[PDB]
Amino acid sequence: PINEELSWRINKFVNQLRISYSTLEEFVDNFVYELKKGLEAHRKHPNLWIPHECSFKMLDSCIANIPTGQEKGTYYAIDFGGTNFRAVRASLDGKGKIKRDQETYSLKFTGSYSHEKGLLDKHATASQLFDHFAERIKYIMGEFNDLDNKEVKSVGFTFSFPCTSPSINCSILIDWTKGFETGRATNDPVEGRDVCKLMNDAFVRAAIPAKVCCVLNDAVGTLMSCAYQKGRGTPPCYIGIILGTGSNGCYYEPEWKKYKYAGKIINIEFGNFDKDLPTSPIDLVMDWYSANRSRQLFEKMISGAYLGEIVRRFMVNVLQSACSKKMWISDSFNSESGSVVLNDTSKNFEDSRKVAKAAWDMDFTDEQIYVLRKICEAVYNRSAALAAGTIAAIAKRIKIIEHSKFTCGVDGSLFVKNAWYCKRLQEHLKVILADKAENLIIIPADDGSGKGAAITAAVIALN
Ligand SMILES: OC[C@H]1O[C@H](O)[C@H](O)[C@@H](O)[C@@H]1O
Repeated sequence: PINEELSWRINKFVNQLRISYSTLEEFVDNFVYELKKGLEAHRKHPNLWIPHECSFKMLDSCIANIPTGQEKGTYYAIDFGGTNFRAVRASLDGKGKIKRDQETYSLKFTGSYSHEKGLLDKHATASQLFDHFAERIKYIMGEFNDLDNKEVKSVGFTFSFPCTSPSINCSILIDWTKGFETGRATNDPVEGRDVCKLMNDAFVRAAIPAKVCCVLNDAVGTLMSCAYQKGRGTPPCYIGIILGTGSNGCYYEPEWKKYKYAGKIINIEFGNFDKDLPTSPIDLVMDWYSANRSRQLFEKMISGAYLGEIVRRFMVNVLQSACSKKMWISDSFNSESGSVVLNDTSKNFEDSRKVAKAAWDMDFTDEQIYVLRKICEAVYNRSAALAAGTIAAIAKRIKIIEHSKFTCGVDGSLFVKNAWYCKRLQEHLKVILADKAENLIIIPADDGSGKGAAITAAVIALN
């Protein structure tokens, strides 16, 4: 039970974050419309993204051979998913089974102090990033005695960024997202260059006996892994969703041949959606402070690289002068801390006080811990609601041609590391799909980004 001047603030600011069922429907409609415009735009100029024609990049994956579940072998993969970089080793057993061995390192915290924060810096060169990839592949390879010999090892590469892929072995970086600016201020950029080559050169510098044989977006990797692990009689995987540091999805487009595609699976790049976004003033501020102003706008509303900060800025606006100096500090509250508050089962809300004291140095009153709950609910629900609409809209585009039972695989910290979020996304998704809700099967695909690169390396072997 709370002061009235506070509650008026609570009611006002949560209302900027509400999403009614009618508007969410318009979203699904606007999304589906934007999808066809992307397909038609791709038919006209398949090699070029003309953004005024469509916010979606609708990029060809060059994948036409879906996994059969029988792909066999052991392959290395490198999973470049964003702020963290993860190197993997995976063996395939010939049935839908995967053993996986993984080592997650960080790009922000390289161990240097130049370049402000990270290998993301405009002043970091391209060569450093790809060398660091080879450096960690070297270490994982030496550990397994696979490295020392002189016969070349093939490697799958998931590059979680919008790329133009003229082939499965060719991928040109279009635009950095998720806060990266690597090479933009140097003579050695990543943007506009073949990432397959840049990596193969990183192998060459370190004498590593490896070669990248495929480059794929992390969303498509999730789909590939699901298809491989697809049980007999279990419907096929036609959608891959990543809901994590960034937010994006791939899907199976039946008209792939018609609209001049080489693969069947399209990387939508829906993070860059810009039509009728239900923005709040904090959303304008977040975009303004970004390194990619006016791009990835939808992602800046719903992605996990951004939820904690949205909560914080809303938090400051509601409690007003009761906030500690650290409450005003940018990026004091990450999205993981929001997961704790939403998924708190302690009695005295003990766990929720800890994240508040840990981030802000405030022994939260019972009043203020109530506020942190509601502000976390209002923000996170907006992400889940729009995310469900996104899935449904993708489902509607497929079902327009192909209506049946099929499954959609979901990956990323926001979905597998947050029970509350996973509940809301599925709840909203059940509402939008209406009667057909039973037709879409949501299945978690943990580490689909990393497995899928390896499975793709296998399918190349199979031809
Ligand atoms: O990390 C998941 C998503 O985040 C960003 O939007 C990337 O541009 C996109 O390629 C990726 O699929």
